[PDB]
Amino acid sequence: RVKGTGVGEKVKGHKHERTLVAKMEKRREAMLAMPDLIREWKKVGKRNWTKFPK
Amino acid sequence: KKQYKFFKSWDLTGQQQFSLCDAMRYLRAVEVGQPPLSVKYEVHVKLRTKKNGPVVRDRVRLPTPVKTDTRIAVICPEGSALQEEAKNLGAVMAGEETLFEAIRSGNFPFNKLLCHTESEGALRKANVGKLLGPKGLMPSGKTKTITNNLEATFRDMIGMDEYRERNGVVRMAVGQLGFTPKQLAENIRVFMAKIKSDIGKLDDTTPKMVEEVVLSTTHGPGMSLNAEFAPTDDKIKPEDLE
Amino acid sequence: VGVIRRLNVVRELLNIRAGPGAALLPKEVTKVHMQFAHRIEEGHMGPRKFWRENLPKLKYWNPAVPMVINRTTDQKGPAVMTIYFRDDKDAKPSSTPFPTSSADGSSPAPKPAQGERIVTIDMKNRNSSVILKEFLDKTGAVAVQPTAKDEEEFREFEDLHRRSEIDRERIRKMNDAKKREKAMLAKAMSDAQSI
Amino acid sequence: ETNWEIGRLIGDPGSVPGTEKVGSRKAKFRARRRRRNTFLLGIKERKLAK
Amino acid sequence: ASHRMRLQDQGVVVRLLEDIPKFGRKHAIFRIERGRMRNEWFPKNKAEYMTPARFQELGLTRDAIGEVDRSFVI
Amino acid sequence: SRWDIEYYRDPAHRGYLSHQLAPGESPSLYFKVPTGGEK
Amino acid sequence: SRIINVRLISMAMTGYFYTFTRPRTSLPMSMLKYDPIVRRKVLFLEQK
RNA sequence: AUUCUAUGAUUAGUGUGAACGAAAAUAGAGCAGCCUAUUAAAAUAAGUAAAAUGGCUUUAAAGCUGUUUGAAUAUUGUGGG
RNA sequence: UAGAUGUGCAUAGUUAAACCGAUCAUUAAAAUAAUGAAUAGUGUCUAAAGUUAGACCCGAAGCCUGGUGA
RNA sequence: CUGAAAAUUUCCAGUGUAAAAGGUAAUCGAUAAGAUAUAAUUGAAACACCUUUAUUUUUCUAUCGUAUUAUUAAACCUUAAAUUAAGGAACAAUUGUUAGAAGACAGUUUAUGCGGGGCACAGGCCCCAUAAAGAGUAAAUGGGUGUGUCUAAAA
RNA sequence: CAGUCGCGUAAGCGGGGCAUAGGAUCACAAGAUACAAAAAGGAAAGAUCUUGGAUUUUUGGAAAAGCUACGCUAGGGAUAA
Ligand SMILES: [K+]
Ligand SMILES: [K+]
Ligand SMILES: [Mg+2]
Ligand SMILES: [Mg+2]
Ligand SMILES: [Mg+2]
Ligand SMILES: [Mg+2]
Ligand SMILES: [Mg+2]
Ligand SMILES: [Mg+2]
Ligand SMILES: [Mg+2]
Ligand SMILES: [Mg+2]
Ligand SMILES: [Mg+2]
Ligand SMILES: [Mg+2]
Ligand SMILES: [Mg+2]
Ligand SMILES: [Mg+2]
Ligand SMILES: [Mg+2]
Ligand SMILES: [Mg+2]
Repeated sequence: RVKGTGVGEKVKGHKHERTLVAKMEKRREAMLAMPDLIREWKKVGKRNWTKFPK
Repeated sequence: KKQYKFFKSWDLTGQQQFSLCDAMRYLRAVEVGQPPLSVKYEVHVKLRTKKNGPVVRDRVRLPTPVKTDTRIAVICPEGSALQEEAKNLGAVMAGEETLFEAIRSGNFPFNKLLCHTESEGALRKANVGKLLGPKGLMPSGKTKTITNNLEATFRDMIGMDEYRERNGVVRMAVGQLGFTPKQLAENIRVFMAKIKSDIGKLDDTTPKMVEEVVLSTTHGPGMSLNAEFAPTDDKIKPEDLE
Repeated sequence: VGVIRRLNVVRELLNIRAGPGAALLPKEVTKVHMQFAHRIEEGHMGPRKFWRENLPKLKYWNPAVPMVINRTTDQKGPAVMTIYFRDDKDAKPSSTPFPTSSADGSSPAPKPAQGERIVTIDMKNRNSSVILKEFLDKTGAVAVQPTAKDEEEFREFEDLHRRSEIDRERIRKMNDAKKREKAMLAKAMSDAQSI
Repeated sequence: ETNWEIGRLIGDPGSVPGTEKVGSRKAKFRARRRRRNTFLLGIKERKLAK
Repeated sequence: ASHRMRLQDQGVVVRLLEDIPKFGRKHAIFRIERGRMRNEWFPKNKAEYMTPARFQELGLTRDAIGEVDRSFVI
Repeated sequence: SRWDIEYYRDPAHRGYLSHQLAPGESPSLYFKVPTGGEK
Repeated sequence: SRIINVRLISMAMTGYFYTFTRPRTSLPMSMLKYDPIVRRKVLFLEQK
């Protein structure tokens, strides 16, 4: 009946395991927008760009 | 001697805010009998902003117009869907007979007149071209007063509302007295969003966050607004009237 | 301008829901119309106070009935009000056409529909009181009673005006005393300083 | 999902999606003419209407 | 505000026995400064310390601890 | 421990706890076998 | 103080970055670089 | 249970370094359990446990401690580790 | 009579490390694509040695603690 | 800037001590008259009234901080076998914590190189010669205004 | 060699600059890796990879002022009169 591995208990998982799916979904979400983001960058220009990360 | 770089921000824990419908119930009573065309609401939104920062000087084109400087009257078939659609757009008058008899009296409550593609014939039969000529209100395609689409033109002849931040507040009208809660509601959401959109568009150094939203009339008291919309009293329900 | 400043100035002006002229009108009524002059002359002061004192208290408890006013410049105009009491046993007629308020008499008293019977009430050189009671007894309506919290609202703001008027005169006595003292000295030094 | 497969969703390797001109220069010329034709023909009808 | 503050003593629980004015009536339980109880009341037999044993004999519990009434006057 | 249980709970190692698994269940105590299809 | 070291962050949200120097009185850097996590060339933008 | 010797151990670990340095367990020497203690003691433990702060010890735990504060009632899961 | 018992080293390598394993590690997926690493130990004696102890021997000025003396 | 009530905001002109903006064409006057305001004038900006904010100044409340007073009315302290005495007094004093602070006192450092040492000066890196036709090669040897940089490429 | 981008008809070139003048560890900070996780589930603190801030200029990297003619010890004549 110990924490996690006992009868009825459920393992919690490490932080990098609980956030694994949300981690890969964020990278997938970004690549899908990569083409449209490069077009805006190659169109607006390297100098007039202002949408920088934070 | 002392100085601060901020605008005084009071504590709202004890404030008494009102819902939009509950508030209009208090205001509509103080404006009993007042000309609805000369009585308009107003909103003062206090912002937690620094004195040194910049100011807002953008414009907003509300769904329904509030300024009564350009009163537009349309001529559509009586009872048609355009009649009610015209009122939902900001039309002061929409009809053939009601307008024909109104202009024949000698007093025109409006300053501009339009004619839809469906009421072209009946116009000349009313025998009124001799009336609108001198006043220059003769609806003609030369003035682009005849159109099949209405909302497409109502956005140019009327204009766009202007708002400016003077000192930690922004003051501008939001609707006339005759505005129904449904029309007045969206008329406010368009104003708050355009602001919050311009704030985020601004720099991130000092994001100006809203603190309170007030609502009053030209002769009414300044009351606080709650995000809610429906009345707290279960007996009352959304009711529209003069 | 604190939140409590604006709060006390509001809750005092919220006497609309009070005893003087508030009452729950019956569903039999349909709409109201009134017409009077701008100024107070030739018996026209009565309706004005009825419009600024008791009439607003009806729309709060009766926000569904339209109460319109039609002002005019003709001081001799008939200060009379019509009450569309009859709704044809609540038959719900289609009374779509109805005017709106104005200031030049542009919205006179329209003719009632078939299922409507108006009730005329004259008022000229008569006090609002006699005009008010004539409205309730004729238009049978139950008068709403205030709650204990409303009695505290009247009692609180009443005691407040005591402290206010006590201060209105006090601060007035310090400014004039200064405006007076600042003058006595001006007549002494600033008078000879001109040379 | 492997990170390399997540990168090959936009397209096959060898090119950078978003860098290749989507429209053909010849097509832009054909469109530039049609717009001009309608403008010239537009004045024709408006002149004939007058 | 802070997550840690200076630790202070609220007082000692006592039960009056002489109906002291300005503090409370007879048999009144409340917390009072330790100085007054240790130097003024206890020597004159005006009150008594409310120990966990004293609660049991009197049948009371910790819920009976009241407050000082500065308005009390015999 | 989690690791020790998962080791003897999978049939790849012929663990003496593998009989506790279902034919479609995973040995991990946290991870699960995702489902394939259009949904 | 005339020169600063900036960090160009991958817009693929992989967490990879490049570091380059550029004068303070210059516009932020933005380049198309190779990301070894996704193994493709993506857009890299300056951190701040 | 305690005590003594050896191994564990130039180990875990600490430390910028130089160095410092356990325990479990094992083997041997001895072996003894009790409160009615083979000498005469408990009505089962509250300013205590514990916390903040200043120190000692130390691996950050545990243990010792000045100052200021300050709990609970037993596996029917109360308290310490 | 029988059973058990008593340090350790080696017997498999590889990596920062585990999983893994005659294969392992890096290659953000993997794959003879590339590079590195695989086969007798253990005990004793004799002798020479590294380390820690006075550490091949002799030799300070001085520092600290406790006592002695007008 | 804890909050309430009330009030105050003067460059010239301007009917006059214009706080600012947004909105208004009406508001006030118990029934008879007129005062405000809008207009017109002045000015960059024009006023009642309803609102929402800004500056400054009084009282009140709240919070801090000082200042004084009382205390056998048994804190504590002093004289005093030590008291219903006298005086001081919520200070002082002591404990803990915190900050400043005397070489008064303690420990240690203050180097090394150098045609003796002291003073001074020097300490990494780059190019040329010295260098004797591979490379290397010293001296408080000689050359040098050498050097701890610059550089995202475009309008 | 693998990965994937640029220029070029093509062959091919490209892992900064015609060449020769910018210091580590530790600690700290920002990203990634999924390694281990002191009963167990987590975490903390660690490990690996990338990266950043140094007259650490006595620049293989101490936080550091003098007098002694009142001077002392060990040595050198390996450097003086
Ligand atoms: K613990
Ligand atoms: K091994
Ligand atoms: Mg105290
Ligand atoms: Mg170690
Ligand atoms: Mg016990
Ligand atoms: Mg303790
Ligand atoms: Mg501890
Ligand atoms: Mg303990
Ligand atoms: Mg005294
Ligand atoms: Mg000294
Ligand atoms: Mg040579
Ligand atoms: Mg040679
Ligand atoms: Mg654990
Ligand atoms: Mg060196
Ligand atoms: Mg070197
Ligand atoms: Mg001498």
